[PDB]
Amino acid sequence: KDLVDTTEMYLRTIYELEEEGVTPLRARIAERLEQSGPTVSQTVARMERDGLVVVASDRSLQMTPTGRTLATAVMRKHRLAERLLTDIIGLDINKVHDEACRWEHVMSDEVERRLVKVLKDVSRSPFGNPIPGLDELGVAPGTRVIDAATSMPRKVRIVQINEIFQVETDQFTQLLDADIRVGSEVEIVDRDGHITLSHNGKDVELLDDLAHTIRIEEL
Amino acid sequence: KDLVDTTEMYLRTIYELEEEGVTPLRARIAERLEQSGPTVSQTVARMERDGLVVVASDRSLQMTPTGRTLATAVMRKHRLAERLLTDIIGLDINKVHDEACRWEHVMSDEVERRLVKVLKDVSRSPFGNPIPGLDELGVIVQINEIFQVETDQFTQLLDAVELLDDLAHTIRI
Amino acid sequence: KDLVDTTEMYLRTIYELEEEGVTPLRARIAERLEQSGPTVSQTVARMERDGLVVVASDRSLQMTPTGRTLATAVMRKHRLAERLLTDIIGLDINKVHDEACRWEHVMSDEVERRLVKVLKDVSRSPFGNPIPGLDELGVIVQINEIFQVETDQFTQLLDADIRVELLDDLAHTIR
Amino acid sequence: KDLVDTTEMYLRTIYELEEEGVTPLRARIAERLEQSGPTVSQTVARMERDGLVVVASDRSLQMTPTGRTLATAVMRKHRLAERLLTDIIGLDINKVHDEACRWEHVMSDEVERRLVKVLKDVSRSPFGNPIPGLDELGVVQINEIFQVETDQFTQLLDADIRVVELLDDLAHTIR
DNA sequence: ATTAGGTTAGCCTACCCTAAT
DNA sequence: ATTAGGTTAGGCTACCCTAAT
Ligand SMILES: [Co+2]
Ligand SMILES: [Co+2]
Ligand SMILES: [Co+2]
Ligand SMILES: [Co+2]
Ligand SMILES: [Co+2]
Ligand SMILES: [Co+2]
Ligand SMILES: [Co+2]
Ligand SMILES: [Co+2]
Repeated sequence: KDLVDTTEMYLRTIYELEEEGVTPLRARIAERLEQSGPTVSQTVARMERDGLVVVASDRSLQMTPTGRTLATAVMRKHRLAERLLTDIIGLDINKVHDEACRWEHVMSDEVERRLVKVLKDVSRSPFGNPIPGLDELGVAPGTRVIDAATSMPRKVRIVQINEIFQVETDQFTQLLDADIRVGSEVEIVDRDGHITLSHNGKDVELLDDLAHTIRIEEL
Repeated sequence: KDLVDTTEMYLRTIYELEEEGVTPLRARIAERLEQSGPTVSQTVARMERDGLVVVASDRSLQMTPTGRTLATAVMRKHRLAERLLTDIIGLDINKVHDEACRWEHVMSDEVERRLVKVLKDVSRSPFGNPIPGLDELGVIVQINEIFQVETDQFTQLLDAVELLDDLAHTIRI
Repeated sequence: KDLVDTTEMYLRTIYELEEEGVTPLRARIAERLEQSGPTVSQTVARMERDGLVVVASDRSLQMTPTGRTLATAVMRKHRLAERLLTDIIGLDINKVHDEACRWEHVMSDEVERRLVKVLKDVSRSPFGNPIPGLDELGVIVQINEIFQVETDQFTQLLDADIRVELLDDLAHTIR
Repeated sequence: KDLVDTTEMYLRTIYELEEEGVTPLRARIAERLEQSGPTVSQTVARMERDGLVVVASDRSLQMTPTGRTLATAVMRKHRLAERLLTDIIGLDINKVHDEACRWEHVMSDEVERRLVKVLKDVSRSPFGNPIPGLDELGVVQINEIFQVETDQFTQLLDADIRVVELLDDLAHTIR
């Protein structure tokens, strides 16, 4: 509980929502960042006042070009940090997202560029999330799981884990324990209502809300 | 202008002053952090209220054990970051201290430990400043932290000079 | 923007609110004196520290006896000044309230007493507001003090020769 | 102890010193206003920063035109207030100067003008001090410094003196 | 006067919250 | 999502002071 930089985490969140294909609403930000209704509405006002974003006629949040540009740089900083954190520092894979959620707000554009050099590929984050706006820096999609599951199960390759899932602890640690990592060969079914994955005989039942947050391949 | 974490930079500063052999005075913090007199005196009161430091009978700042502990952890995180930044990331040597001045406030204990591993020696910072409290972590002589900030006078030092009487007691050896 | 004496204007405000039958809340003072929330809450704390007022269990502001006394003395000084300003100096009637809003803070008790003498009746202010705590001094019915400040809406009231529809907020203003 | 408006009493004092023929020095303000040395040197710095006055090469204080202008307005307000206090309000003559020392900082230009009208002559203050800058308004004597010296002044009043041995310092006070 | 170090009153903003709508 | 009323942390200026230069 300390966004480090409120404005940034708000924009990164709208960004995220757009990524997951969800409609950016004050309500989303609220639940996602565990902040009171009044609170987020006001912090957003401030943002709008700084032409960072605008509350549409339909209550949806449209980042101004400038707000959008920043949101993107933060997401980029995040994934780049994650990569460094794991590839170079070798920090525990679970702690990786949290550390980054912090660093994203204090990493310079220079350091970023240096990273690009020092890092092998910078296509995606350790979780398969594509690193954006590498252009501003000046330097294929997988199927949501919720879409690939069936009555009869099938093996398939984990391709992407959304930033929103990385936050769902009990849910994330769980999968992380089934020793599921990007690239894992996993099994998936729509058994009586819910979707589940199984890597090492271990089964992880995805929250209906999260089923959408995991992109898949086809082996 | 954004300490990232006020309390931390205040403590790190008291620590720093102690390092340079200067008496920690609210006044110091003020000039060093370019903050109003009333401001630092207040922020410090807050600190004292949280048993992080106490204003001596002679107005000097004595970090409580706890305060001292944190102050140290910060300095440690700072220098470690610097090392990482230069040795691994290879970020320009002038920008290094600034970046670290930020990272020091968002670097976890683990990352620190991982660093010790991935880093060659962790005796001192790239500026020769001895990395402290590596024990609780569970694991020319030097240009003081205060000089690393003096851009103009430091780059004149890198161009290699006469140092301001104030920055005199800054470079040890 | 210069209360001249902050503490006084805060207490006079609580008094006023009481007059208008409104509940004295930090929020009131905030909007009325156009000061930030944290600000008034702090200045009020200072006040409470000086036993001038106490924030009730329900967040309402109860002036201590001593705070109350002062609040009153200020209201009195205010109305007395207004009377002198109009009756004797003959200063323009709109400017009267403002000038008084200043003088209330620098008028001695003596001057007050002298005014009592030099002035005809000292029952109410030029705007019909009853002048208070005269006992202690040792010597349309009315437009509340809050309305007197509402320049635009007040001059619209004066343009009607009143000694006009009023904003719902200014409703409970003219007794 | 409450200048009401610090900058004003500072400028009014420099003005006053000039009147008494004394050289305006930070030191004077300090003693006259019973304020610490560092305090006045700083407050004055502020003033200078606001082009209200400048500290001469010889440490003397030269009010800028603008500073001068205000200084004048204050003195004007002062004496005008005194006249009203005595002539109209009829407030005790000793208390008169003090009350005015306060009002000078909260009296508007209008009330001043109104005063000009309501008052007989506005040549000098009740103490014989010539009321200045009336021209700008758009419409022998006991120096201001003596009027403050209560003990020595009441000793002067006990002799029935209107516009004995005076302290060598208070000598250049009565013109 | 100035250096040195500190103090109170009086203000503001960015952020967070709960109760009640 | 808003209305209503607070909050803390962190920062600021104007103005006033004692002690030691
Ligand atoms: Co992440
Ligand atoms: Co974050
Ligand atoms: Co450093
Ligand atoms: Co820092
Ligand atoms: Co009035
Ligand atoms: Co007032
Ligand atoms: Co006089
Ligand atoms: Co005065």
